[PDB]
Amino acid sequence: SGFRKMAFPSGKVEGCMVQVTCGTTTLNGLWLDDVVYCPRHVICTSEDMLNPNYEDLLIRKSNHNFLVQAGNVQLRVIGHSMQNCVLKLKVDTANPKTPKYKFVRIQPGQTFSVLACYNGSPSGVYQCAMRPNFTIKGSFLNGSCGSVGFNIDYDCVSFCYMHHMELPTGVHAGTDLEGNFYGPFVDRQTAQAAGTDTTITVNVLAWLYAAVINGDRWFLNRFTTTLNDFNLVAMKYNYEPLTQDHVDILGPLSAQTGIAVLDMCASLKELLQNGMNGRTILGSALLEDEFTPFDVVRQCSGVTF
Amino acid sequence: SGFRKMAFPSGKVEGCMVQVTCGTTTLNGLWLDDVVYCPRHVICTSEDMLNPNYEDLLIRKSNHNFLVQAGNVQLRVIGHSMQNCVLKLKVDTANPKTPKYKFVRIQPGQTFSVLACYNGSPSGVYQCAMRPNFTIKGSFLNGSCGSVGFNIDYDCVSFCYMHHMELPTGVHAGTDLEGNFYGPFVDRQTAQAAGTDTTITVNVLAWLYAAVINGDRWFLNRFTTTLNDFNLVAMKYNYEPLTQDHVDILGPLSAQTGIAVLDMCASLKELLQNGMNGRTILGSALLEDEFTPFDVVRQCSGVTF
Ligand SMILES: O=C(Nc1cncc2ccccc12)[C@@H]1CCNc2ccc(Cl)cc21
Ligand SMILES: O=C(Nc1cncc2ccccc12)[C@@H]1CCNc2ccc(Cl)cc21
Ligand SMILES: [Cl-]
Repeated sequence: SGFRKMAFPSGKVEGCMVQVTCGTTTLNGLWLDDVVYCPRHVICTSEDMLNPNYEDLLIRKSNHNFLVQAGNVQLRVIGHSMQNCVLKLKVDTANPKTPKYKFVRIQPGQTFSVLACYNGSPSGVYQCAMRPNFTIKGSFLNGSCGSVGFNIDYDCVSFCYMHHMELPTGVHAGTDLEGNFYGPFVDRQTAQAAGTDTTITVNVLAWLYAAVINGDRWFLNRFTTTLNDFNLVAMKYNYEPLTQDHVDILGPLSAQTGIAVLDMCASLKELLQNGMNGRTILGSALLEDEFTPFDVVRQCSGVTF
Repeated sequence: SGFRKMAFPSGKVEGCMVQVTCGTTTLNGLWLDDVVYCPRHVICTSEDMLNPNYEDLLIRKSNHNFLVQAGNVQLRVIGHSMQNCVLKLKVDTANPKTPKYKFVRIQPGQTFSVLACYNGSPSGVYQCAMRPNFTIKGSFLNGSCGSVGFNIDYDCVSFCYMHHMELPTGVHAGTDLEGNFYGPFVDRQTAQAAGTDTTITVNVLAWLYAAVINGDRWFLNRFTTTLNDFNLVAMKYNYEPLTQDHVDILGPLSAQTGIAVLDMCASLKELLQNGMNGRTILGSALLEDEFTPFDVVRQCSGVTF
């Protein structure tokens, strides 16, 4: 019993975190095989960030301008190139701790673990969701750039996020490991803002199934709804539309609890229209949307890595 | 910016998790140097658990009755002893991945990371607090016994908890790494229940200071309180008494924000009376009590917004 915001074990990623320094800027890098990946803004001064020409700034740097420190060992940079908003530093040593890995680009609503790092040293691990507005509500301070997000699918680390920036509302923006930003953000110190966010409906439903599995049933009711009527309600409350794919994905949880997906939708509709009336669900007074259906099944079945 | 329930990176502990089997019972063990620590109830069947005589059950076991598996390698047990509710299995191989570590017994209110494991394989990491009633609200399924709780301030792992059991309310009980239970619990299937739990007041105050550091002040008021009047009110909401030690511990956060501890106590008193009136504090509609003053200082910026 119990249901916690749980991150994947971070050990496989901790063994890849390094410190990258270019001039006065120090941030984190991800060392996989003989390449260290880091935000390309490591080459910029604060003034360069106002309007950077990354190709021009990079051509002025040599391999020795990049200092890469892995623990108490200085790695030798033997090559450098840029791929979108990521800088790839070829080093003369393959990381002996490189796990089985892939680079995957995730969709909004998908969750991942973040290993927050400073000076190439992991400081903490937490679970995030890619918001529908493509930001993450992370917890990052200055020096955290280059920290990565990941999932583990069997014994393979799927890296999905690299941290680049904090927006004025305190939320975060980053790229996949191919350097493509999530969201309409640019790696420039210019006016940028998170768009209006919405709630990840399929995740709220998954979490309501987790609450039922854990014995919290007060919100269940005799009613059902159609997908069309439920989506009218979802639109009204700034909830993401629920698709037939989401309904299909919730099938296993629906079968385990005996509550049809549209029956759980009728509970959610009632919660949106009336609130919780002083009650909580899994210790929360808000509807939680940062657990996917897969996270719920995984946590309630004890999948190991 | 941001404020998340953050766990320590789990890698140093993942490299210590092993599977311990005695007969038909299998659970997790913690392999540090040449010793594997695990709950002594690994020697019990379900029938033995009503009134087990552990000395009598253990004297009937030899070293080769304990099977310890570390990855795909079977370790050889060369000695065994019981210390309180923990079984210590001496093995013929020192764990090459043994981090710098210590065993620390914590007090209620302290937080720690839990690396939930099954069959010696880590499944997830989450943050917990030792409740005032000496239970933890974990997320554990059958097979999770032997999973451990820890903190990693600096490069030293301080192991503070080993999981033994789940109480009827779905909360969890365990021991320190010397096998002494937290609370009045015993490793026996006898009628046991968690006592009435209370809110960890010093942690709620620490979290309100985190909210102020992160730029929110809506909940502050023009009032102060005496420590005794604060306690008289807080106890009516099932909050733990706030002691002068707690006031002293909140000194650094009080100095950074410029809000006196008793001034923050008055804000907490008002929040208990009014609720949040549709507002949230650090993304929560409830007062959070699983961040200590130390956790807030570690996670938050040293500069108030
Ligand atoms: O956002 C950035 N870094 C940070 C990242 N995360 C949390 C931070 C907290 C506090 C201060 C900085 C933080 C940097 C510096 C500001 N200008 C800027 C512009 C574009 C890009 Cl790609 C990066 C940046
Ligand atoms: O509590 C125990 N195990 C578990 C531990 N954690 C989460 C569980 C979830 C679901 C089922 C079991 C779980 C065991 C078995 C039950 N009786 C018992 C009595 C005393 C002792 Cl020390 C251990 C136990
Ligand atoms: Cl303590």
